[PDB]
Amino acid sequence: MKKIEAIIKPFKLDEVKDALVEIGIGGMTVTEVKGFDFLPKVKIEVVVRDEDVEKVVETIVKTAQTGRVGDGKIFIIPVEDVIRIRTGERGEQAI
Amino acid sequence: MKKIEAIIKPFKLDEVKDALVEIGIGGMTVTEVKGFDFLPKVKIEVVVRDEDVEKVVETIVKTAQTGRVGDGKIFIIPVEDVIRIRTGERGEQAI
Amino acid sequence: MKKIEAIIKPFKLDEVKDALVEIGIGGMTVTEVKGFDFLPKVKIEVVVRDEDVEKVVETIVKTAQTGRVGDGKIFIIPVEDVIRIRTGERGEQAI
Ligand SMILES: [Cl-]
Repeated sequence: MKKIEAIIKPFKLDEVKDALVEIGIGGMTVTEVKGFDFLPKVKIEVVVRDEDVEKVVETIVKTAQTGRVGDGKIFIIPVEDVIRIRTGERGEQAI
Repeated sequence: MKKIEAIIKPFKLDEVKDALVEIGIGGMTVTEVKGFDFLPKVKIEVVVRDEDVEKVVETIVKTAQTGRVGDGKIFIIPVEDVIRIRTGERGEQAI
Repeated sequence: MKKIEAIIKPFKLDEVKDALVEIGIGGMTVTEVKGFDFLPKVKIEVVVRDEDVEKVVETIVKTAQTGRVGDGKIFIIPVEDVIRIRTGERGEQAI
């Protein structure tokens, strides 16, 4: 599994959220952040199976891109395990 | 060492914070976030020794669980090093 | 590449931001957080080449330190890839 941390322009949040739901993303965590003068940005985090990382990255790039400076970045970070708090399920069962 | 990133329901913050302090957690970073309509959630991050990860995960699951949808998730992420800003101590000495 | 996550005292943000720009950091993501009673802190995230991690860590420690309790911590987390949303560039080209 991998954590995908994407920092995007605020006005792109609805579009990116909808696109991710479209490709099957079950849950996401969003945080208001600032970056670059510090400009407001939005962080989106999802944790997905290894085989689904590329489709997610492609979807975010295509939906969040404007071609202008400050579009943001995406980091792929390893995750050794995920646990669903409601049930105690782990791994594939927790995503 | 491992980073433990837990996303929980807001009203569970005091209970989870107290439980973690109870099991010996020395420090934690909390962020107001949103997730799933975006509902308010709270992110808690702690970095602990490998041998202490399971006890922390169990404590968070037991204290943050309600059995209802949206209880959240916990991600275990590898950390290659930790540095204490005040002293420059690293590793076990920085936790 | 590595993600560097630093949690510092709020009043140190301008100084740390300037120092990082001074040593060549191209972009950073800042989040208002709380930690330890929860006191306000600021999280700074940068992703850099492996050979630049130590210089960044040293710069943050030197600029953010006060010698007093609560100065914060720095976590070094592996990053398997970085993607620049504007162009689709990855790796060294995306930093
Ligand atoms: Cl992370």
